[PDB]
Amino acid sequence: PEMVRGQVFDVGPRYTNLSYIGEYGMVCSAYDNLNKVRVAIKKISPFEHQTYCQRTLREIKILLRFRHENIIGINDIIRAPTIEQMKDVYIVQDLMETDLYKLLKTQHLSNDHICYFLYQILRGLKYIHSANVLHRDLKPSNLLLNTTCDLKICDFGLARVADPDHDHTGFLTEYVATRWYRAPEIMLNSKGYTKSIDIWSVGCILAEMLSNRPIFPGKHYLDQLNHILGILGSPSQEDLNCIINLKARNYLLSLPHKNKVPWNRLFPNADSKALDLLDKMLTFNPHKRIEVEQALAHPYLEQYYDPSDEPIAEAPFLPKEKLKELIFEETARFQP
Ligand SMILES: N=[N+]=NC[C@H]1O[C@@H](n2c(SCC(=O)O)nc3c(N)ncnc32)[C@H](O)[C@@H]1O
Repeated sequence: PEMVRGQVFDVGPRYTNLSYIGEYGMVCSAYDNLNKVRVAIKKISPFEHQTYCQRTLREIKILLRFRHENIIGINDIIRAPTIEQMKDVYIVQDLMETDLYKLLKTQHLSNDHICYFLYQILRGLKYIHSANVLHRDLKPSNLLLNTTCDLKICDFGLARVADPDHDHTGFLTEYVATRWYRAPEIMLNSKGYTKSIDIWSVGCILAEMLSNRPIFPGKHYLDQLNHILGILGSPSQEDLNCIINLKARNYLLSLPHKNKVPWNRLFPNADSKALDLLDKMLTFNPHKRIEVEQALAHPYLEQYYDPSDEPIAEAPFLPKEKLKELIFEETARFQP
């Protein structure tokens, strides 16, 4: 068995000549002796913590059912032949050169690249929502790119089925997804069970593609909202009246009036069409926030918009021991 930086990689014999990439998991590249190409392989060791088992089952179940050019596929899954012997799971994927988080650390994107990246994000997200699934953790590091700038959404560990009938909750309720990309209703009255929470994160991603800096880099839970309101300004009477929870409404009413900051003042080099779509994704009221199919038809994406080339899903959509059993069952098709 080949090893890489301490831990081992029981991926032989089909996958050889491993190389570290990054890091209860770990990712390396490997040579696929069957297909004669180098691939990506991530090792997952989740079975002692149930929250890890949850993320693993969600990711595997969803990605095995999804097939889309802008969503990372699972080509293979390696694991022990029995439940007792299964400690680790290996997910094999197409090899990508980088991700958008790493690329934004050092590279200035041209408007052509920004436009092409955004189109691909929304084309993939269109498929996800057509399956009645919410990603719930979209961010630059979950967008993979290869050497010809093909983009694929990855990491579905927090994804769930949309449930807008049960989205309402109290003020300041606990949340899991990545802070800088959370919509304002998360901190006020929403469990994040509707499609609008993904669109907000994509808006945050567009803004970050425009300046190589996160637009709302909150340092803690409620600080996230202060950042969002410092740029969007105070919510209108109509948006406030849609918030019936008294604690959340009275918090917003307790704030001093704040003016909206113009997008063209924040991003003076940006294309005006990109800023118009930005505004519609980063809308405060989630019922007014643009949807993914509307975003694809925005003039900014006119060079690429082709609804017959933007396919949708055919088939839309517990303790540690059952989850490990279900992961074993879900991966049996690649045995062996
Ligand atoms: N895990 N982790 N972090 C370590 C590193 O993995 C990198 N990476 C992932 S990570 C997918 C996921 O997050 O599920 N997939 C791939 C892939 N197909 N090809 C190349 N690189 C990948 C990601 O760029 C980060 O640098």
